[PDB]
Amino acid sequence: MEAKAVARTIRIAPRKVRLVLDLIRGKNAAEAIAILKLTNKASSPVIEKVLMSALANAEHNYDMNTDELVVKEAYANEGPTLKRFRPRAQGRASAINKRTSHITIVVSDGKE
Amino acid sequence: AVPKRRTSKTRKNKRRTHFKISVPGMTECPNCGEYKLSHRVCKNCGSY
Amino acid sequence: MFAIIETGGKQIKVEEGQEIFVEKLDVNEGDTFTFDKVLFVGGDSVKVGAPTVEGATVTATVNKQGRGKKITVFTYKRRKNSKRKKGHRQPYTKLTIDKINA
Amino acid sequence: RSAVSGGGRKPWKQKGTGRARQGTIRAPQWRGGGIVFGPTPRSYAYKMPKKMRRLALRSALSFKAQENGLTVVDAFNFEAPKTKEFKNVLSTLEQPKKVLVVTENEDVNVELSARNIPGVQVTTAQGLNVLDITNADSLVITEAAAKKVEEVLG
Amino acid sequence: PRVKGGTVTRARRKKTIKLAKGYFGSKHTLYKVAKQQVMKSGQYAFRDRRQRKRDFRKLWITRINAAARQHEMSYSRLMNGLKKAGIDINRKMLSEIAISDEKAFAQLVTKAKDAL
Amino acid sequence: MKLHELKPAEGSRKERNRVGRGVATGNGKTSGRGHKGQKARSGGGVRPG
Amino acid sequence: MRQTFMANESNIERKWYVIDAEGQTLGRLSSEVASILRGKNKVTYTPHVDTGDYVIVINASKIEFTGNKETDKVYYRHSNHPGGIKSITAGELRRTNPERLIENSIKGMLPSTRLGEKQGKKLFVYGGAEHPHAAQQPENYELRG
RNA sequence: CAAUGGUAGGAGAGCGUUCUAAGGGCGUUGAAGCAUGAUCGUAAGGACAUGUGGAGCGCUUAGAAGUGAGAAUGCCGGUGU
RNA sequence: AACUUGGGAGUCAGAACAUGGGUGAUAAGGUCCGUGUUCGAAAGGGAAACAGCCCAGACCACCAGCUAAGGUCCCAAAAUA
RNA sequence: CCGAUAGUGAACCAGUACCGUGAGGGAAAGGUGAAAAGCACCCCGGAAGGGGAGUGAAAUAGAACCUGAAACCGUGUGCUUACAAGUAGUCAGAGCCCGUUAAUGGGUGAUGGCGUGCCUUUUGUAGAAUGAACCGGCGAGUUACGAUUUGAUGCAAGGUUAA
Ligand SMILES: [Mg+2]
Ligand SMILES: [Mg+2]
Ligand SMILES: [Mg+2]
Ligand SMILES: [Mg+2]
Repeated sequence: MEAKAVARTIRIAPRKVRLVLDLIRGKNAAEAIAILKLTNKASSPVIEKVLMSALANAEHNYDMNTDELVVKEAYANEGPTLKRFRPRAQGRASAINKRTSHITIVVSDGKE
Repeated sequence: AVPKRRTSKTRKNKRRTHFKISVPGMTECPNCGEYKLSHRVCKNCGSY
Repeated sequence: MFAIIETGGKQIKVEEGQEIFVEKLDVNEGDTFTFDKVLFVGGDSVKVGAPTVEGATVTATVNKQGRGKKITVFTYKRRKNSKRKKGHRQPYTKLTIDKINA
Repeated sequence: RSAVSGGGRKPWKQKGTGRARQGTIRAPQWRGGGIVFGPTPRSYAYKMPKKMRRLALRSALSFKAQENGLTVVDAFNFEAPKTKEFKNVLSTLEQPKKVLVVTENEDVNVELSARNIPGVQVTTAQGLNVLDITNADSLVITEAAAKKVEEVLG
Repeated sequence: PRVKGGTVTRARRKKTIKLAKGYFGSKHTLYKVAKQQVMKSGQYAFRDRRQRKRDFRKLWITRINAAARQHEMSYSRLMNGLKKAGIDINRKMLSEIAISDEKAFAQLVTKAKDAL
Repeated sequence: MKLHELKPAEGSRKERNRVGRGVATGNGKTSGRGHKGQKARSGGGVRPG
Repeated sequence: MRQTFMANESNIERKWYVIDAEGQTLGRLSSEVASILRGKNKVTYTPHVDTGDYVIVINASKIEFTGNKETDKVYYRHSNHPGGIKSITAGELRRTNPERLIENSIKGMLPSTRLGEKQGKKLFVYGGAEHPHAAQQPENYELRG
């Protein structure tokens, strides 16, 4: 009834991916894929990938159909941040936090 | 020219109410049935 | 059928069949407490006791002698390092009226 | 703050930086710094007057003679070390799990026999100590040790 | 023997965070501000447990005053009349008598109007 | 007397006064030394006489 | 917390009342009307809910004034602009827009709380014998002097 | 029957943390921690139940202390705006 | 209550009002003394708000009662006495 | 006596990264499981990841691996909120949901009353005096010897040892 797919430590800031995941929340699988493939943002290819993984998992493990599949819920939360520095002026150094993201998507057949 | 105080979580989430991406202008393609952007050429088929 | 009694340091208006909460008394569970300080018996037959209405008593069964919920007294004075925390629990009684007199 | 490695340089200048004024990286507030007033090597022993030391041995031996825990035995006579036999003796004498056995002078075989019975300590009549009489719930004194302990402690 | 201050600071701070359950924003997740707000709350409560006694007193006054003027008589005269008559009913009990039993309130108003 | 029930002589022992631990003890902030001056400093005070 | 009645909106009944102003001084009418619509004459008064009645004032141009505040008693009002202060005397209000005169004298006698505004909205002042509120069935009310 | 605001400050009684001695106990049939809860005492605080957790830990009396943090433009580490 | 002896202190920046005086200008929320009070170290009611003014000293409840200073047409409890 | 912000600077390739021309200065960093049994195959993906199946007592024990708090970031929602002037609480209270360590119960709160954080320093601070972004850990009257005084305990014209 539910199928899971997760991408961990994706090299995109979670607040940047969340903008895109605020569109495919609760839409149908086909419409969701059409959005991702056409939204011109950076995170979009990495999330489309997760949707295909989720649908493949559903078909191959639960033998449920990929037409009545709505996106039960899809979110993204922080990951193991990488700390770097930028040489700024007058000998001072400022920090740069290269963040990451733990993308999760679950697709459901809307039943029990 | 520096923040005199913190911007609480309430104020933060409030300011970004209008900060969002719009769903693409997508319509279904007449030759293949896959979605395409309106006024653009379908990338799956290559039509109109 | 409707009367007003004076118990502890306060007054209460009562009609038989009700549960009430008053200061602690010295009677035990299940006993009967009778008040002799009645000041007004109203309703269909009104009796305006000057201090009290003479003769009218009010009898009620006693149950659940207990302690109120813990109010936590706290106070402090700023910039003085002075503060005090004390907990308190007033005792009380649950009384149920079962008869009235006139 | 004197025994922690290094820490001799004023970590930054006193004024101008916007930081708190610091003088060593080994000050007590610093991670890795000197301890203020902690443990120091010392002894803990004290002394009491001599007469008071004697009233304490007598008081412990009188508590263990009011509670009926003083069994005077005549002699001991163990001619070779054997533990199973010392357990038989203390059980036939009905002595509690914790007993203190007192010999006259050093009795090697009695000592080697009760070293492993868990709950039994063997002591000479001169080496009687309060902590030992007071832990022991029962005593077993040789008649010769009993006359020696009466002579010394009174 | 060293002793490390674990597992005591935790409980002490948590039983104030929990005691600030339901305060706006950052006042219900931080010890350093939750404690101040709880202190202030205790102070306010200690004052209000006194203020209540007088707020409800004047509530009963307003109700009795409204009730008396329906009988063409003012609160001051009403209370003076009951004092003369010897009646010792609280302001609270007059409030509920006026709300519930109009006939009885009228009757004791007359007994007070006649105690002039 | 048993080693697990012992009692010290009445009034013979007393817990010492720890200083500078909370306001409630009564010696909280200044540790009983007042506010300022030599008396309020470490190794302060004045030589006797 | 024993037994004091508290009015709530399932038991509040509000009535309508017309109070004529022909021959009644501003303050001595406005204070009484404010007491009315506050509900301080309801034996079932409650401070935290809007008990109290509706009020209509019909004439509102036959107001008289004591002393000579016909020319004095100037009302001021500011527009939050620099030097944005202009003023008007009481007589000019009484001849031009007399409804506002009474509607502003009474609302000054109520609190500024939210209940204050919702109570002041229970007032309808008209400047001439006729009122357009006959459907709410109003009852003449006399003033206790 | 009387007394009980309180700062510098004096006096007294106590609550808690680690360790030790002894006694008596609890623990894979689930310890310590952690989280939740509408529980108990005058306070410092003490329990109980349910989850996670996968091995130690309470209680009584008495001893010792690296024993209690919210501020030092404190130090270290995380994470904000 | 007071005094004596002994153990432990903190205090040596005061403030405003009223009243007797100096100084200044019968100036100052001035300054220096004397004599109260209060604040300091004092919450509560009044003075719109307002450490020092007026009234009054908070052990902890209570949806009881009486009053002081201030008050009683509305904001806002009490006299449109 | 310390149990990884402790105890050596260093429990771990440490006087090592690193810093400085050099004297010198100097870190951070332990913990899968009993056993490596360290995940055969299948599925999406270029891969990183993942989802099944299997190993194991346990895999939110999967190698960054025991427990896994708070700050902080999200996803749901029960109750609220778009005429209002708010040191954010308290006190009074309708409406709406829920039901316990069953006790005169829990969550939210229309609307009214009262109400300018905390510390330090001051005669006096809501102060626009100072101090703290926030969480966590660490972080300050101790010890040795001697003097004085009080309590306690010996025993007393005697008491007492030091090496
Ligand atoms: Mg450069
Ligand atoms: Mg400030
Ligand atoms: Mg400011
Ligand atoms: Mg600052």
